[PDB]
Amino acid sequence: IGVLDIYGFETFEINSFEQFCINYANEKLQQQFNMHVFKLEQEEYMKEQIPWTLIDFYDNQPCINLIEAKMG
Amino acid sequence: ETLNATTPHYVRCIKPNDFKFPFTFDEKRAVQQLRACGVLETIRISAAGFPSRWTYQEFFSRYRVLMKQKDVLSDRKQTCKNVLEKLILDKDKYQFGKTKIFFRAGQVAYLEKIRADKLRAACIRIQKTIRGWLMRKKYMRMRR
Amino acid sequence: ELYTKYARVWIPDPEEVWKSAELLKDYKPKVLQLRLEEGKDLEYCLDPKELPPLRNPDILVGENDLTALSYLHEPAVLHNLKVRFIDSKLIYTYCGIVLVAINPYEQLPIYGEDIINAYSGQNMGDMDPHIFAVAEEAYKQMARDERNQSIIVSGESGAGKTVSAKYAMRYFATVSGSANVEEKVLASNPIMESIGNAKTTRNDN
Amino acid sequence: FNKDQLEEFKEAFELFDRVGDGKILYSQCGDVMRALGQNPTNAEVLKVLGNPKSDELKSRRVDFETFLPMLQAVAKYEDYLEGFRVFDGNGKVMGAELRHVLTTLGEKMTEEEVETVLAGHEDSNGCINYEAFLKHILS
Repeated sequence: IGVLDIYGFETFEINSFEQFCINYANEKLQQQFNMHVFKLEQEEYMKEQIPWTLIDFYDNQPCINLIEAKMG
Repeated sequence: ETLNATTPHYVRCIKPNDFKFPFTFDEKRAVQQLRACGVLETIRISAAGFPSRWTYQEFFSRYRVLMKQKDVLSDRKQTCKNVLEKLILDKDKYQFGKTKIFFRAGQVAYLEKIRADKLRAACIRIQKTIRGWLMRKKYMRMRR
Repeated sequence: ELYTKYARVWIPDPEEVWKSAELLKDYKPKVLQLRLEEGKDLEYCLDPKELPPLRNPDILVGENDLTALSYLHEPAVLHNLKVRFIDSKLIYTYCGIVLVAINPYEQLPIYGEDIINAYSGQNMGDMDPHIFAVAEEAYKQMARDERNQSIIVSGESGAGKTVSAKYAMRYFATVSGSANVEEKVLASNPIMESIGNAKTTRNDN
Repeated sequence: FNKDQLEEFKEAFELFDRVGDGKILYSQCGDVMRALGQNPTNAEVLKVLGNPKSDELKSRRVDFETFLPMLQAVAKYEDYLEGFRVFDGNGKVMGAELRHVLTTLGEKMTEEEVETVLAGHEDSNGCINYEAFLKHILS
């Protein structure tokens, strides 16, 4: 069982390569969190006989692709 | 890769005041920390969906103040399906689960407000009736 | 519509990020007659378009879970956290599956041993929120199924992430039946602080 | 109102006249309306009075002739029963809950009025037969 101490999203009057890397890491963690919450809620909706196609999923992949993809 | 192997559980930490005071809550600093922890955006994402869930008996208990005795029925689940389907017009707002009702944001506040209005007006009517009846008796006492 | 006399709304204020108001006359489709606590009366512009955040009823206010609130917005969250923290001294709160932990600088009793045995066994909703409830939800999922479990903690380093981890590990140690992981890890903490921590404009250490 | 009713009401009015000048206060207008068989809300009383200010409500005096049109305007069961079943539908009402709601919601009354009307009507559990209590307060 593994307990992660990390830093959160960070903004200053001046932002710099350090803040840019911290924010890209936080964007990745937030993507994992959003996918996990969306999975758990899909399982709860299928459990409760609701149409699961209703639940709306919100995806920061366009930002991650902006930062990290080729010609990012 | 290390996290994807594993099922997560989350904690967020927020720093309530800038100066280490024991319980002072500074709403500016706490707002900044709640944005920096993505809690506010998580709450935005949730508010789009069905955030609020009620078990049919607990709903039935709370809104028996609204419910009429003719509506009460031998199946509470069907009773609440009927009463709710009347009370909130647009079915898009809500869904019926097996054991829980789901509501979009605000709908439980809507039910609570119509409950407070109805209960207030009924209380006004009974209160004015009792005040009149007692003071009318004091009128008859002064006549006697 | 939902706007009536004897209804409450949140108004923006630069000194405290939101201020409570009461509506003195019912709205009908460009200005509202707004009561306050800061004087009795005020006249408040609507903006070209916007209506203020409408305030949740007080059965839902102060609930152990922010998603019990019927309106969800920054004012309701900020108020509900403030009332739990200031009035009841309940530092822990829930939002979806997240546990929000608000750091008191004052020390509390609540970490004491017995509560570990009180939380243990209890399903996550059956008890009021506390860090032991997440520590159990991990330990229980580890015992129930093959998978490892992870706990992920975020915030400016003063906020007390290390204290949360320390108490999670005390929960594990006390339920599991021990030796001397905890003392060694907390002995390591000054080294990893000394070689990995830094001083930043917004924050020391 | 017929001549006889107006005469009986004027006599009653003078019985409620505690100063001898043949007049009542604005604040007494509601008292006279309820004493004469009307059951107006506080809002209706203030509306027919013209939303008077505190000072004139407590010290400005009006004779019967100006009060009368207001009494007329005020003058011109199943809902009451359902309203009572709201606060229960087994024909009972908690005494504690009815007391709390009557002293804390709506047009709040004093505890003494509620004690006076409720005296002898609650049992050991603190339950009121509300159909009988309703007939009693409407009689």
